[PDB]
Amino acid sequence: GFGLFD
Amino acid sequence: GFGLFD
Amino acid sequence: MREFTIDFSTQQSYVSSLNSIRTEISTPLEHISQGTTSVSVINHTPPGSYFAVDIRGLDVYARFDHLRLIIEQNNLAVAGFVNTATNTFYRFSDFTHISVPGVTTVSMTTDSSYTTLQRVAALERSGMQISRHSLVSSYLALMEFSGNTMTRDASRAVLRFVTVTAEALRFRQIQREFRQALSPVYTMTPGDVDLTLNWGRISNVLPEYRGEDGVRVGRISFNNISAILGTVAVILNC
Amino acid sequence: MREFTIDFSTQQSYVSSLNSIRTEISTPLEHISQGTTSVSVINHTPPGSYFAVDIRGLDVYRFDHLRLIIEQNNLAVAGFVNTATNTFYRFSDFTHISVPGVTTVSMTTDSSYTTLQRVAALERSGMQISRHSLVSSYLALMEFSGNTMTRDASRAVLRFVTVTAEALRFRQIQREFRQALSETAPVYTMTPGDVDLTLNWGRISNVLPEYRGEDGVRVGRISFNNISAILGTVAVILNC
Ligand SMILES: [Cl-]
Ligand SMILES: [Cl-]
Ligand SMILES: [Cl-]
Repeated sequence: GFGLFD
Repeated sequence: GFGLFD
Repeated sequence: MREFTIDFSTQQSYVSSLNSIRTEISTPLEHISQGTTSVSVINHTPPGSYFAVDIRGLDVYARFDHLRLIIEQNNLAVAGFVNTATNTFYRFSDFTHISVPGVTTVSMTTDSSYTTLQRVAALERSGMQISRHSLVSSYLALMEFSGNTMTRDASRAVLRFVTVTAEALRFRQIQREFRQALSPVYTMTPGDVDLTLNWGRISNVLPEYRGEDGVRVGRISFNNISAILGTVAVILNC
Repeated sequence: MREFTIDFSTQQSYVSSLNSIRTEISTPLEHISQGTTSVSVINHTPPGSYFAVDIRGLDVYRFDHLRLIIEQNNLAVAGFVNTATNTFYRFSDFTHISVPGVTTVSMTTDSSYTTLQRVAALERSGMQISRHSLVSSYLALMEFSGNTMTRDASRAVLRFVTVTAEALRFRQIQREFRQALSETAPVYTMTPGDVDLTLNWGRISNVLPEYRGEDGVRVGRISFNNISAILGTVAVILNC
């Protein structure tokens, strides 16, 4: 699970 | 009185 | 020594490699966080502490798995690179305090600064292109390297690997702009270059950030916390 | 608030001005010292702390209305005060510097060398500084108004930051510049080596507290062969 800024 | 590197 | 892998197989494995490293070597700032994304401060270790970064996933298949970067933790500086096939640590002249056991250490006449590397590489970072293929080309140059004096192609290789490892660890902006290349060319912008040259000043200002107004460091302006989190991932511990 | 004078009347008054500031805001490193000369580390103050520097002695044989506001933790010039109009002109990257009892003009311009050299149309490498150009810089700053730096104001800032904050940090710059204060008024030309020092102060500050014993240290292209080379070059470092 990544973040929206990645 | 100053230092020798000044 | 502590050991991390950066896996270039896919965009996903690359981003998850960097996130895993960040979670282990840095601690989130409470006041600069949204969701699972934060700006983090490098954990303070004893002087001269370093970790190894093993490079994996550069192409298909066993292949291209003999490159290891040695990174000083407190400043994320690349101290040099290890050819694990020949067991040789090529160490920059400004890192003679980095001692790696069990390897042959070659003390190089060249320092690690961008000014030195760009001069020897005949390549300016602003406008430099980085693709998967140029990382494979860089890997091949570093594996073929020997001696104690940096060459043009070894200097180009260090410039590209430093960008996509240490500078990407520091700057989420660089990670996000480069990772498409692992799926296109990444072209380092003047803006990217300006970030890397102001990492210390940025690191000095962000821990004082409260609430959510702007932040200005020289020419670098952050209008909001989203602008900060979109740009900076890891800062120096002062 | 602390208050210091930097007196440009003579080489002697200028050097003693810089040494009094260093003794008050910093503490000598134990391992980088020889005689009374040392590399010193800036003493920790609360974030946002600043001190004032009053400029004097520009004319040996007047010009006493310029004050610089210096953030203490990083020796950065946050702006300049016209004491005649009681107005503080503050760079856009120093909105956390709050000075009571002055009118604060928040400027659109930041303090970086890239910005200042653009507006000034002047490169620091090869920049000349003489006594007459510090008097000229004083007058540009006393004439300044509004919230956007001009060419003349930016040249003045580049010159005053060099001979105050950068000379405070770097004994090399103090020593090379003080000649310009003598009775024939020679010109100080800033060298590429001077500029490189100022661009590497942070990194230099990070390595020197670890220096032990004798012999060399290298930070990028900056190479010190021995403690005398260090002392001849660096006077004050960040506290990290
Ligand atoms: Cl592999
Ligand atoms: Cl910086
Ligand atoms: Cl050395």
